[PDB]
Amino acid sequence: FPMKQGVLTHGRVRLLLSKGHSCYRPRRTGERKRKSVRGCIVDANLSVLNLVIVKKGEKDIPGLTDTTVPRRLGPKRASRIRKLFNLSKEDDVRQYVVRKPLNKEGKKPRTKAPKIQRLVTPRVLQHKRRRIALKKQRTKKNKEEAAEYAKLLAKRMKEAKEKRQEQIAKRRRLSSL
Amino acid sequence: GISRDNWHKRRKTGGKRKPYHKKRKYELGRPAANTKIGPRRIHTVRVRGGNKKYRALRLDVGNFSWGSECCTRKTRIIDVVYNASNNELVRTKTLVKNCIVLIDSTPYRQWYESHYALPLGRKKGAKLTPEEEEILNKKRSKKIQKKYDERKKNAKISSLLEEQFQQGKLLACIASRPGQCGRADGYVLEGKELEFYLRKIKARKG
Amino acid sequence: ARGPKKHLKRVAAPKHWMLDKLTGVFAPRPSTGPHKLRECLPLIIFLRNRLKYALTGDEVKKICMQRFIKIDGKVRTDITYPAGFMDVISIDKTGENFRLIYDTKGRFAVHRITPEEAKYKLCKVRKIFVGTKGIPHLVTHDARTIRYPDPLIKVNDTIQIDLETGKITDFIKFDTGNLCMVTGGANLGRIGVITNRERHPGSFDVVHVKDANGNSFATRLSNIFVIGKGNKPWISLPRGKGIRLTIAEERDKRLAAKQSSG
Amino acid sequence: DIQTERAYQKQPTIFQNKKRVKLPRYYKNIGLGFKTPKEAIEGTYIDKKCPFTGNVSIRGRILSGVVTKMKMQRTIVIRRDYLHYIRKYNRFEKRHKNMSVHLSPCFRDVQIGDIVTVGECRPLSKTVRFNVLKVTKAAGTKK
RNA sequence: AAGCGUUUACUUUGAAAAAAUUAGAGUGUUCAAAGCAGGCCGCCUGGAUACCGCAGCUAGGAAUAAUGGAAUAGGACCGCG
RNA sequence: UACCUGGUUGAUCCUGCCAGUAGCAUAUGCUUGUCUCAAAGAUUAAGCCAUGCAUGUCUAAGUACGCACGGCCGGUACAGUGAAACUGCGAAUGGCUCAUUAAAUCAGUUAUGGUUCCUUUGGUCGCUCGUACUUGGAUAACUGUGGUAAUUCUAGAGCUAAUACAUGCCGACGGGCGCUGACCCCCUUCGCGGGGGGGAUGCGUGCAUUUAUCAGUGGUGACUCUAGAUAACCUCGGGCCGAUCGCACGCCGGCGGCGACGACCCAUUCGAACGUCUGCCCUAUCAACUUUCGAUGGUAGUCGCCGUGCCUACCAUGGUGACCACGGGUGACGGGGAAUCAGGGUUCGAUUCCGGAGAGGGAGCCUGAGAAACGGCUACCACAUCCAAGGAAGGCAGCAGGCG
RNA sequence: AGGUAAGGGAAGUCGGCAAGCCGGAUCCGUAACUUCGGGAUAAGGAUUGGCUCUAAGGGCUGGCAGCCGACUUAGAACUGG
Ligand SMILES: [Mg+2]
Ligand SMILES: [Mg+2]
Ligand SMILES: [Mg+2]
Ligand SMILES: [Mg+2]
Ligand SMILES: [Mg+2]
Ligand SMILES: [Mg+2]
Ligand SMILES: [Mg+2]
Ligand SMILES: [Mg+2]
Ligand SMILES: [Mg+2]
Ligand SMILES: [Mg+2]
Ligand SMILES: [Mg+2]
Ligand SMILES: [Mg+2]
Ligand SMILES: [Mg+2]
Ligand SMILES: [Mg+2]
Ligand SMILES: [Mg+2]
Ligand SMILES: [Mg+2]
Ligand SMILES: [Mg+2]
Ligand SMILES: [Mg+2]
Ligand SMILES: [Mg+2]
Ligand SMILES: [Mg+2]
Ligand SMILES: [Mg+2]
Ligand SMILES: [Mg+2]
Ligand SMILES: [Mg+2]
Repeated sequence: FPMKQGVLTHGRVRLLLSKGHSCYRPRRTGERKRKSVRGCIVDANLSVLNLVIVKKGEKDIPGLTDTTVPRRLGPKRASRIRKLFNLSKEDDVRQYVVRKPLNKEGKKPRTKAPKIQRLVTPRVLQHKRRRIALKKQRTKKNKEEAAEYAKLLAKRMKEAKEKRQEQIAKRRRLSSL
Repeated sequence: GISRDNWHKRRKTGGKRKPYHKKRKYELGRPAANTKIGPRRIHTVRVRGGNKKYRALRLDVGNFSWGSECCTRKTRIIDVVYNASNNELVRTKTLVKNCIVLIDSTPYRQWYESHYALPLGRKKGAKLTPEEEEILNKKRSKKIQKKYDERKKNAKISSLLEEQFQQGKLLACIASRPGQCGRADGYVLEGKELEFYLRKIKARKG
Repeated sequence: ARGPKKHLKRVAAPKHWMLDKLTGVFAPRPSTGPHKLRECLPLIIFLRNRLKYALTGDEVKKICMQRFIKIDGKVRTDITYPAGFMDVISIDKTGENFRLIYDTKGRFAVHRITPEEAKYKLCKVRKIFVGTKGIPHLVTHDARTIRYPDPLIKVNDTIQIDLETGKITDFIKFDTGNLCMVTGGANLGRIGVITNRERHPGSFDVVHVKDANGNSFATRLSNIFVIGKGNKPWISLPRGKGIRLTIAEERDKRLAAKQSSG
Repeated sequence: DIQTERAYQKQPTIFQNKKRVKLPRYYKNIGLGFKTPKEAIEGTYIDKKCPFTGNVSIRGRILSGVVTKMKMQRTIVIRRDYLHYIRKYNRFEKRHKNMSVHLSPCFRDVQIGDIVTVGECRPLSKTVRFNVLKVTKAAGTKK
């Protein structure tokens, strides 16, 4: 049973765990499970103890610090590549992305590079211009439609007011009659 | 949990109806918000249809409107003086719809003095040294002076409101439900309703 | 039922679909759209069972998703798209345009119309709404909410809409003397002029309608669809002209026609 | 008179605190040709469930009944009589339903045993869903 | 042409009232139980109709069955001050 | 097909019942050649279950550095398949069963003017006046150390993206409208005064929410409807005003097409829920019942998607019933229907269609628009699996199959 | 002559002798039988302190105002090992 940080015990206790809680992988969304975890206090009753060395000593231990395993993956986001190689706002980034060479038995050597994400590309620029064109055309069509309705309403209202005026004239005729 | 079931109680004739189904989700009840007075602390709750409801727990300010002159400002609330539902809601300061609370009349006095250029409250014997009221009352141009003279003709206010302004706080009735919307909006009591509630307050005081 | 229903039994399907009983257990459930569940005809039913352009669902899917069918001047890729009353379904490959109009009986009928006629359709306004800035809005029976309408139009009128632009061209006022289509009920398919209107406050009002052969009838407002001013419609009427002749007059005419043909 | 409860009894629509230098009353016509009583317009009471001067709308069905009990406050009980036909024996059964309707104080003088017209509205209480629209006297009883 | 006529039962119509099922139309599943197809030298068509209690709505009738008008005239009608 | 016959007596005419007669079902016995349909563990055990399966899903249009395949035109990223995983959605459909439930469910008729509503379709999406040539860091799949007797159990270390989680702007935008108004100009009076115009500055000025006020564009039979104006509010457990993706690619660094996706609000569709009136088997050896442990109403609140004693606080004593209230039984899911039938009725309806309930018994709940979901979890009772004895894991009234 | 005693609870003794248990008040509830009066405080339950509030129960003077005087009952919050 794994140890859980933030329990302040030394034995075994069952906890309700949800998404975001350690020592639990939910199957469906919202699923919570009763899992028995171990206390965060280290005692003699442990099968395996996890240790992380953060300060290097004077001696070169041949188990951990003797050899440095290179990181398997390189940066993919354009901003992270800029942070890594101290790029500026104007210099291009496509020429500085690290590509991992490929080599094994049989096949030819290969170099593969990840797709750079969130960069300035013509397709993004065209999409931004298209949606700003949609934004301006909506106002243009709304203005034209409003003008057409104003003309139509004016036509209808003047028809109604002259019809009411001749009705009032008939009332005047009745009054004078 | 707590549910609103019309099948859980007796019929019109008084007979007992046995339930034919479990407690459905749509017939649900929730614990009362029980708003208090203090620093604002509002919790959002997921509601049927994916909506959200704002539950207030402690609230300090609210938007109260002066009905006679149509002016409202964000005003802090200090105490609750009356509650027609129960006296426990008076003993423990709880904001509910149709409850009477006390709010300091500073924003109302500032608006009134900046609008009609007349002294509201201001018990005689004191003068403001920083002359912030002096500038707001004086320096009127001659052309606009008759405009303010026209305003001050009808700028008169009731005696009860004048006394409340002199005291520094005035009564108000909350018209919104803090447990639903999260605000404590209300209106200033005036006229017959105000004196009726004053009668209730005086009778309670004894 | 712990939610909305997504299936539809073959037996439970509306009768005017004319669905066979032995073929299957489930009927194609219409997708949600501008027409109700029972007032619509699924596009799979229109192409497979009636037009016989296809045989099974796979063929209907191929036809629909090849972008060949065009309903209301637009292409819908869903097989079970709801096709309702007075809808224009066009197939450009065959140059065939259909207007969904009920025949004398209650079922839908194949009504081929010219491309000149297919450019427009008729809609009945359901309600008038006022927008967030004093903008009048007109809602048709097919969920078309066109704003800035003609002020002369009222609740129970009809309009002619250009499919390409989705804009009104002309309108017909709801009044006595104009033709009306009974698009629902026992008189489904009847065509005749309005001769009387009875007002029943609180309840739904009714209209007495006289046809071209003197067989008057009554219909409530919710099942009325005017189709033009005067005695002439604005659309091409199908065979029968909406009369619903008696059973004996239906029987003898087909017997005489068969005898004449031989 | 008025204002007998803990809260203040007033019409929420009209504004009564307008500066001066009588109180306006809010009322409406319920439609269907029912003429509003003069008492509901010239009175000084308020009522949330009054059909003419309240936040209630009459919609649905219109029924008639005979008032039997007038002990409940702001509501009365009426008895509706009808005949139930049995298919087996070509005769009728005399059955009745006792429903509680909201008697608005606009109708001041009403006795028990008279025909009263009611109309469906929103559910006012647990077993009240109708409001009194008009009142007609019984046989004679004009004294 | 729009609104009003003591209230109902009753009687007739119309409206609305799921399918399948019942009765029933057409139809050589080789007959029938069936099913909704099918027939012609692409065309011609069907996939009808009836009942659906009881309750509610509308429009004709007032024969029969209940109920009121005005009788300490707080009765109509007609105008008046 | 509107149907009878034998039987009490020494014999006769009657009442009277028994037994004969024929369907429709349930099981059984005997026999059984062809062919077309076709019910089939409901009646007792809604009793218990070995086993196997029954819900996963990728399009050019959300993420692709797993050589797991594969092309070379490279050096100005990404050919195209693509396991896995994150992400979005479904899993609340369907199917099985009838245990409970007798104005309850349900059937017919209506209203939400008393509410919500994923998706689809259609409206809106420069309406606001105050680094954008693209903003941030965590994580899976990947590599490596393992633990447990074991599970669809998982930890610690490295990385690495988003239509996952957040921050957040240029533009339209140059000015209008309201208040503020230093000031200025003109007429007239002996004169204060009175009347009429231009205008520095500041603030607010979108839709949606809340609150109060004023007048009454389009409506319903009726609004406290919709719309306009006024003064603010806008929850940090925050609202929208696009920091997305694909196919061909053109015209004067800017304009440009067809789409896909997401989203505040409004109509539409599938519905859902309370609702109005009418209608249900037997039973009086059930005649009064309900009621400050809500019963009938009133007032004001809480909660609820909404209206409602759903609940709270204070008041009135009401509410139903001989027209059968109330209680009890049912070998009672209701109905559309089925058998028998002259006409009238009697009986059945577990059952493929609709509406209701449930997954051994109740209870509680996350997620999600939609569940008090059970092929989802969390407890207790009965049953029950593996075991190292420390623990873990189950619900066939689903399809087959097993026990009783 | 008074008490206290772990675990069992009458196994002691002629015999529950003696001792021990309950015990007041308030709010619920109360059977077999019966002479219908009772059984009955049947049986069986729950609460009880302190402090701070709220509501209700009246006179005298000139549905209103003022001034007085007493004891109670119910409800609520806080708090103590
Ligand atoms: Mg039928
Ligand atoms: Mg004998
Ligand atoms: Mg013999
Ligand atoms: Mg027999
Ligand atoms: Mg053979
Ligand atoms: Mg069984
Ligand atoms: Mg289902
Ligand atoms: Mg049973
Ligand atoms: Mg049963
Ligand atoms: Mg009969
Ligand atoms: Mg059944
Ligand atoms: Mg059974
Ligand atoms: Mg079913
Ligand atoms: Mg079982
Ligand atoms: Mg369920
Ligand atoms: Mg469950
Ligand atoms: Mg199961
Ligand atoms: Mg299930
Ligand atoms: Mg002892
Ligand atoms: Mg002891
Ligand atoms: Mg002994
Ligand atoms: Mg003794
Ligand atoms: Mg005794």
